[PDB]
Amino acid sequence: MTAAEHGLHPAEYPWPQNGMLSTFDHASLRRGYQVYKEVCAACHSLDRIAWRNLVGVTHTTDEAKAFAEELEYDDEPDDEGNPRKRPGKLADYIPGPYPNEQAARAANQGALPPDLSLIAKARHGGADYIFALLTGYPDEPPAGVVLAPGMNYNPYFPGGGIGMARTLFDGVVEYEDGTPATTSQMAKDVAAFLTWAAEPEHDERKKLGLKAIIVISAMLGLSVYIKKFKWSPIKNRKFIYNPP
Amino acid sequence: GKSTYKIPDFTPYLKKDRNTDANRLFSYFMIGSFGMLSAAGAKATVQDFLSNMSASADVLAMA
Amino acid sequence: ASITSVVKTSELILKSPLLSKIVVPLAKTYVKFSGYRQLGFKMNDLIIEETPNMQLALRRLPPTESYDRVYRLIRATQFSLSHKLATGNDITKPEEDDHYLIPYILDVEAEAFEKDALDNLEVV
Amino acid sequence: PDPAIALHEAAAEGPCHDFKHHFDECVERVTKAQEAEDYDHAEYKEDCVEEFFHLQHCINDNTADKLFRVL
Amino acid sequence: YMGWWGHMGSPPQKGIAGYTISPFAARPFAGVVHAAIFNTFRRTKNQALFVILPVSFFYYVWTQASEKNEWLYTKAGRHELAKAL
Amino acid sequence: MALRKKNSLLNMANSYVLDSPQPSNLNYFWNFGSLLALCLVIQLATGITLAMHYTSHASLAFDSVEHIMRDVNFGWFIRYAHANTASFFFICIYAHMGRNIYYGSYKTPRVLPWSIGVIIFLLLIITAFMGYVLVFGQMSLWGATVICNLVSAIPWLGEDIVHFLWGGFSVGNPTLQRFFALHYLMPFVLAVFALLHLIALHTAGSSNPLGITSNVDKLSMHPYYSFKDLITVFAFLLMFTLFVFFSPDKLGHPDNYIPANPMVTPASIVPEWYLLPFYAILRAIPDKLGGVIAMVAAILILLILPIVDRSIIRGNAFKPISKLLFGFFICNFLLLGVLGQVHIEPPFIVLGQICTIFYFSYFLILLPMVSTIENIFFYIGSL
Amino acid sequence: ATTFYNVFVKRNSAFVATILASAFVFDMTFETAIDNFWDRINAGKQWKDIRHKY
Ligand code: HEC
Ligand code: HEM
Ligand code: HEM
Ligand SMILES: CCCCCC[C@H]1C(=O)O[C@H](C)[C@H](NC(=O)c2cccc(NC=O)c2O)C(=O)O[C@@H](C)[C@@H]1OC(=O)CC(C)C
Ligand SMILES: CCCCCCCCCCCCO[C@@H]1O[C@H](CO)[C@@H](O[C@H]2O[C@H](CO)[C@@H](O)[C@H](O)[C@H]2O)[C@H](O)[C@H]1O
Ligand SMILES: CCCCCCCCCCCCO[C@@H]1O[C@H](CO)[C@@H](O[C@H]2O[C@H](CO)[C@@H](O)[C@H](O)[C@H]2O)[C@H](O)[C@H]1O
Repeated sequence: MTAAEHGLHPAEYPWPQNGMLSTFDHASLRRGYQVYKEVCAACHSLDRIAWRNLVGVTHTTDEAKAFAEELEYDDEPDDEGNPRKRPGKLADYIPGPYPNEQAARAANQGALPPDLSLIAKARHGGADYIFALLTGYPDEPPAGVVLAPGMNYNPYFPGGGIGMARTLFDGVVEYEDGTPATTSQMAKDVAAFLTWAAEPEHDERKKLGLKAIIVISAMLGLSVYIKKFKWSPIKNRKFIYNPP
Repeated sequence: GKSTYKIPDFTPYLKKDRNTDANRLFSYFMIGSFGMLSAAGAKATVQDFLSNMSASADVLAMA
Repeated sequence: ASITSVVKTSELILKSPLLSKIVVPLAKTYVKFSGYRQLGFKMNDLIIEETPNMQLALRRLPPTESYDRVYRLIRATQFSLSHKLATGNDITKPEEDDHYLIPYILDVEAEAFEKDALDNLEVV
Repeated sequence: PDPAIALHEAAAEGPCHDFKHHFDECVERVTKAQEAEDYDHAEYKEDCVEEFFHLQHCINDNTADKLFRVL
Repeated sequence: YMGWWGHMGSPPQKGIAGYTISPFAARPFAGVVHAAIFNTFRRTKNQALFVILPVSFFYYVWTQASEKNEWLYTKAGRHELAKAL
Repeated sequence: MALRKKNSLLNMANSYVLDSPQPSNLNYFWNFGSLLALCLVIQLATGITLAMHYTSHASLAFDSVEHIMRDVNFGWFIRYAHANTASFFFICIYAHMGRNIYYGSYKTPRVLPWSIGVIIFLLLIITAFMGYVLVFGQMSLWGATVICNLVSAIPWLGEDIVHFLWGGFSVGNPTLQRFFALHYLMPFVLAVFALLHLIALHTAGSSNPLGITSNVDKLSMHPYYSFKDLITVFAFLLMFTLFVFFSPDKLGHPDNYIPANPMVTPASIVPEWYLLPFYAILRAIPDKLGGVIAMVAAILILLILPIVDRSIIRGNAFKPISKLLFGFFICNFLLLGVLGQVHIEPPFIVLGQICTIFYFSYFLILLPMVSTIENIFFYIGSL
Repeated sequence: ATTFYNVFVKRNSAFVATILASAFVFDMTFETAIDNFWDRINAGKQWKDIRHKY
């Protein structure tokens, strides 16, 4: 295949979470949530994440309850069996921008923006792909490239023509922690946040891994000592033969 | 070579203090440590693994 | 393959001057790189023994040959498990690598093959 | 402003200059070829994707670490 | 072809004396350094060719194939690709 | 008499795990059998646990796997353990089969354990194929579609058989629910055949790296091989730890995190890595039915090793030419694996055909020739 | 060494009791040690480090 058909391979960026003993940076996760909420959420859902998931990761119990309570969700029917709405709770899932695929495609010139809950695992490259894609729209497509209608040139996307336009521009978000919201900063934060969304066990998993590695290594060392101890009478055996 | 009463040479392997309590104790320390880590590793494994059967996060959210 | 087949084919080769001139040196290098002599084996110690024919030939060995074979197997097993090679007198010298078993198995197989032929005889 | 802009420009003029020039020359050729008539009825229309990829790959190699260091 | 303890199916054994010592009396790691260096070097050297020859050949074949395939799907390889298909 | 020998139930366990007489010189390649038992125990434990949280209905399957990952306590571990151990199961099985071919374990008197072993390997393949479909992501669906359509090649009845397997006209809910039931069952069948191949082996005992009898010098299974097996259990657990905790998705395909979509076709549909060599063999033959037969034959041809190996000596320890041929055979099998996941493009098409020919010619031509010549070299060389 | 052997090792009942008690102590102390170490190498990054702002 052509390199174009594959898409350019993203650089390997030094993420905080790269590293056997490294967690996510939770401050970057919080900022990335804010980019999702103010930019991506116009077109993309995050359907696998509930409000309770943010608590003790990016937000306190109260902040997350406040986000939930601002929305209306379908309740059980009332006593005459008529539909009702209720305010959101921590158990509720973050609601998407569109009621269905048809509405989503109609708003996006035919293209369907994917749900982003698993996107970091569903693409080769993970966080690096998301960062590269968001920051890799050239001002002008390479001479000779003919874009289909409603397509934008992005070399990281296979084939080069993507239905999503560039969305991150310096200062589209005002971070609540005072961080300068450059294109690069927002792409890094949102890529970190989406990586967390795809793998929220990440931090715990790696710490349990460290414990496992240590115990298992020690047990491997001791099993070698014990095997050699038990085998030494066999290994040390000597013979004297006197032909009958 | 011929006499079977002349024991082959085991001097490269023999410990001088082979009959001492210290000698035995050391090997039982290794066996004991290994049993200890195996017990701790089994307990961790069993606890973490069986916890799958306790109410999951979505069940606890609706409680 | 039967020992008979191997022995007869080898004899065809040893007869042909050309063939022997080219095969005998290759066979000797093969045996050197095989390295069974570095565990104190004789070639015949390696022959597969788990067949009726071979079990019969092993029972016919003279007791002394039989006891020495047992020792060489035990000694090679001990070198194998220790990851050591024979040294000194334990290495099989080319002059010690005698075909002690071949004559017994050739006789066992000669009878077995004659029995098969005679089971298929047709009175003319 | 975006730190990437400066880092990328520096990397293109510096360690990735050969690839920068290749991309530039490619663009010049293709644009000139598009300018010429009976381009629409040509068999093979050249692009500059390949040269673009070689340049971007090079810029990324010289910048990735530097960029994340200032975020 | 295998019996059990006491009648394993061995030809009669006679004339061999075997000796060994208790695991508690032996140093289990006696000569470990010599083994780890010299014994492993001997064992590895004698097997090295049987790994190197096939690995190096198939790695070479793969490298040539993958490089040709890459080149055929560039602009420069257009014509040769047209013939190959 | 000791109770372990007197009581018939205890005596059966005793015969396999304690008093079992083993050769005293087994090397570490004899450890794969107990590693395969460990993989099987992990798959049973993790698989039955996943079955408590998984839903086989196509409308819920993919989401039940996300629920396992996100909500079930340690669900992520149980899922990653199950998915990675499936790969380790195949690494161990290829090592085990490689040991068996190198050391002549298929020769008389061990034809029967080897032949049951070939069936175990086929059952492993089917088990893993069905388990992978259960996720119902893009690769699950499309891999099921392509692999099940191979059955359409069966003459006359092929199409009917496919619709019967699917329970409909394409891979859908009926297919997924039946694959769940069969995926649950097949490991129990596989455990039975594993036990059968060991009962069959117990008549001759284990072979050993020298290829000679061990009746002269036996060691009890316990404590010697028990403690030797623990070393590789912990080496395996260290490898397992590095994948499950630090790189749990390295061996997987990202497309299986996209929900199955019958409309959109993934860029490339490839099998799991452990099936790749068989896929390259299938591609090599242009005919559909031809390709299917070759792919099946590539496994069934293992059954003829006891015949085509003409050597009077068991195993390759002392056979320099056989060792070289074996090395080429192994590396060719790895190259076939790599060619199973390249695009169908020059020059990989012809390469795949040459490697396929070499794969089959090892059994049909090279091993019978080399083993015949080595017989003559041993005899003449030692005269 | 004699005393130690006699009390903790000689009887298997006592040996197993000592191994299990040691496993219990190991389990509790190792947990605490890893927790502290993990927090130091990942300092400023975790929720517990930024929680105070909110
Ligand atoms: C107003 C529309 C819109 C906004 C705003 C938007 N996207 Fe998208 N996005 C799309 C559409 C449409 C697609 C599908 C493109 C296609 O398949 O051609 C898409 C695709 C993607 C993909 C998948 C590309 C692939 O490989 O299939 C990722 C990742 C992505 N968006 C992330 C983001 C992130 C992160 C943000 C903002 C911080 C964002 N998007 C903002 C419309 C949007
Ligand atoms: C030889 C033993 C087994 C092998 C090789 C095996 C293999 C697999 C594989 C490859 C998958 C796909 C995993 C993924 O990518 O998510 C899977 C999934 C699954 N397996 Fe197994 N399996 C085995 C035994 C079992 C058993 C005994 C059960 C008992 C029900 C089971 C239940 C499951 C379930 C429920 C899933 C779907 C959830 C998931 O993907 O993790 N498996 N299996
Ligand atoms: C679930 C899969 C399997 C398990 C648990 C298993 C287990 C074992 C065990 C424990 C042994 C004795 C110890 C050893 O040599 O490693 C053994 C030997 C053997 N297995 Fe397997 N096995 C499996 C699959 C296979 C397969 C696929 C084959 C063949 C294609 C096979 C063929 C053999 C043979 C021939 C032996 C005897 C080898 C010898 O000692 O020389 N097995 N197996
Ligand atoms: C419990 C009573 C039922 C008897 C069967 C139990 C298991 C059993 O036979 O154990 C043994 C420990 C056996 N290993 C050997 O033979 C062995 C022999 C020589 C050397 C080594 N290692 C060298 O370094 C060996 O490891 C093994 O791993 O086989 C499992 C597969 C068996 O499980 C089953 O079939 C049921 C299910 C798990 C498949
Ligand atoms: C015969 C065996 C006897 C019965 C077996 C008992 C089954 C279940 C027992 C406890 C399971 C839950 O027990 C609970 O487990 C989890 C880990 O698993 C622990 O949780 C601890 O470790 C996990 C990760 O390892 C962290 O996410 C958590 O923040 C921490 O508190 C709890 O501290 C403990 O209270
Ligand atoms: C984990 C699931 C497996 C559960 C089954 C449990 C045992 C596994 C296989 C048992 C079935 C066959 O096991 C049967 O037992 C007898 C008596 O012990 C064994 O007999 C073996 O040991 C006895 C004495 O120990 C020897 O005299 C005999 O030469 C030998 O073959 C055979 O191997 C087999 O005929």
